[PDB]
Amino acid sequence: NCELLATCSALGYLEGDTYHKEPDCLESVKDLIRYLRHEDETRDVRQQLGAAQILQSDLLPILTQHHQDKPLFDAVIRLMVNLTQPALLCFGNLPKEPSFRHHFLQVLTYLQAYKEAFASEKAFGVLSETLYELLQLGRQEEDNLLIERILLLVRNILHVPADLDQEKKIDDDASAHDQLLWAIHLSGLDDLLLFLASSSAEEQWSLHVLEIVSLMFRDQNPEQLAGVGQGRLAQERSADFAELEVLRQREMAEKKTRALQRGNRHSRFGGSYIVQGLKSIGERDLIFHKGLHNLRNYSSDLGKQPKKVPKRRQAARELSIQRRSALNVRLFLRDFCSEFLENCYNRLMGSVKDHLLREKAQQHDETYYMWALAFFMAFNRAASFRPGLVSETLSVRTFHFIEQNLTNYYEMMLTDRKEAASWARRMHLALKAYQELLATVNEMDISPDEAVRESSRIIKNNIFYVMEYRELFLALFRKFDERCQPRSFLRDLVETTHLFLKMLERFCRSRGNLVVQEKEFNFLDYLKRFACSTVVRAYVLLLRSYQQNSAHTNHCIVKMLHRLAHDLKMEALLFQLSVFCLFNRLLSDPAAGAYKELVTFAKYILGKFFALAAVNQKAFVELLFWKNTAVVREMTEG
Amino acid sequence: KQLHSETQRLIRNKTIHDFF
Amino acid sequence: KRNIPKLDAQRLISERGLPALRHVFDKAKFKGKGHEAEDLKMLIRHMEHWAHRLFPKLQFEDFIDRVEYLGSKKEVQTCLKRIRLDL
DNA sequence: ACACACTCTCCAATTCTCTAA
Repeated sequence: NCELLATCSALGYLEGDTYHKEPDCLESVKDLIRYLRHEDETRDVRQQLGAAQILQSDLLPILTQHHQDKPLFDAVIRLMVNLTQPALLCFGNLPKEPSFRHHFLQVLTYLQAYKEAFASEKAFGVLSETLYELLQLGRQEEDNLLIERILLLVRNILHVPADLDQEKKIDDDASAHDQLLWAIHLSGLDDLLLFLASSSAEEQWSLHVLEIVSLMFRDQNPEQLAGVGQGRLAQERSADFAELEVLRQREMAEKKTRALQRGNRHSRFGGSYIVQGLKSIGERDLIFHKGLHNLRNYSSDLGKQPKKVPKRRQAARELSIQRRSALNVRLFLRDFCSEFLENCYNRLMGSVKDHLLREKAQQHDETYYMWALAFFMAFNRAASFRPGLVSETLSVRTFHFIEQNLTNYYEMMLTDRKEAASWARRMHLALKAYQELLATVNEMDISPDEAVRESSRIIKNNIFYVMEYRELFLALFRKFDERCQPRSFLRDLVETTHLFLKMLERFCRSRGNLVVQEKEFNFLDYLKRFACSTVVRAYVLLLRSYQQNSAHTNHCIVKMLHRLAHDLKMEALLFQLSVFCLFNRLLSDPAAGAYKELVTFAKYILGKFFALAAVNQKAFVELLFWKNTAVVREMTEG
Repeated sequence: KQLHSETQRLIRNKTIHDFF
Repeated sequence: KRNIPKLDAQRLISERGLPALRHVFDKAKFKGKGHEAEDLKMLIRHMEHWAHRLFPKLQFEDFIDRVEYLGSKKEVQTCLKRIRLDL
């Protein structure tokens, strides 16, 4: 430790607010590079430099005050570009070994400190001025390299994640990412991103600008971002008072129910009762030791602890939570997003698609391209501008491209067991983008223009005639798994299914019959494929969280369930004890008034069950087990 | 078969000085 | 030593399982139209009672998961063919 | 003689893999 801490001091010293470099500072930073060139795989030199806080202590003063020496400026920039490179790229993965895990965490800690240190607007200002000078040349390879490393420096600074677990800030407060983003605006560096994105000859930089822009907007979804306006202050104030009111009210109500359930006399007042005629697990009647009031809602299991699960038996879970940034940041982001869509989207997408098609040996990350089209199409649609603003993406090639990518991800998720989690994440991203394409063609039907309506019919015609889009949903439902994907994937999949069936039904109405890739089609025959009992199990799992599901989610799932049960007459497939337990809890909750469709559907299907049970007593056995299609149909025959 | 299939098949600048 | 009890297929097809189930409901009564909620409460009450006969260790939801898994085995189908129709 | 804290072991439950119904 002491060796580096002693030698690194050579760069200079600070006098009040004036920084004085040493006369061999350049040779000194060259020695720091020589240290890094012979660093250990644990990244020990980087941890030592971080402990010595060289970047915060000397490099920021050198860049702010001594940048007139362009060779020294170049040396400092490249040094900190190597130092700031994200930990996942340095180690190659999050390490399995505890020693390397500790080193990774420590390196990432120093990177977090560097990100906080970089928040000074003066650095971005100098960087933007330098970059503004470089682009005026219409240059040497070293000039291009300086542009490259400037872009990569801000990329690396943005890339290292914020520790929301450390910050624990309330909504509308600024995180480290938020403050740094605001500093980008305050420096004017954003204007250069829009120049680079809009200028045609800068296509080589546009691929980097895509990563920069997509890194900035991560915390804000485009729909709520499009929602913002100057009156939001009073809106949030009044709404928060209302939210606090209902929260307090709910706790009061629940308390009183518990208070009435408990007896009034103290916990040692005693007593004992025999439930005459109710036999035990043993040969004789049950003896009950608890208070008299408890028998009003008795179930024998109330005394039991839950079953202890094995470690490897646990399902997947979310590592993320919804947020909103400070109103200043929200307004700035909305302006930037509007200006990017206005000036840059189609040109940048054409450039990025060109690079992804041409430059396959370079292994560029396609997920950013899909993220950007998924984000900006949603923003454009939320603002309901003319479809011309997103013209480039409105073509069949996008559907085929994302289908082959999504099916590749699906096949890899199945085959490449060692990376199935990441393949599932990639597949989920692709599904999200595809849902936006469907929403876009649906929206232009309700436009006033016949030309775009005809274009919509052309796209939808190809999508429904070809096999892949109508087969894909069944392929995903067939291989959904609790370890493989969290429930968010299932929500997206079933909602996309409802939208696909809606547009399919509307398209089938155009002619006496639809012919498809070759066979005469039948909508009811296609829906019969979803009568697989595994699909119903997934639907029931999604239904357990109906109070936490969105209103749109609940509408979509209940609509599809009623259609499948009623019109296909497959009703007996829903006669299940797990479902009946959920129905019992549903009808017991006093909040049932909010869920009229669900309770009426539940009472309807239970009516069918009790009507059958009155005739046939075997239903009480069938209720324990899942049905094959033949059994579902045979139960009505008896 | 043939007629529906046939008819359904047949359907198918600014400088950097300006910004900054 | 270590004679841990657990609910397997042979226990599930024993008398306290499906046979007892077949006979528990023939004494019950149900009210039907406009009373489906109460009938469901009665049904679940008897079902929790029956399940506690078969294996008094698990919670009711955990027990249902075990039965849902264990229903796959051919051994219970050999008994199901008797419970359905007659022995 | 009768309670905590700690260390350690062996039995068999859960999953991978190959096979037949």
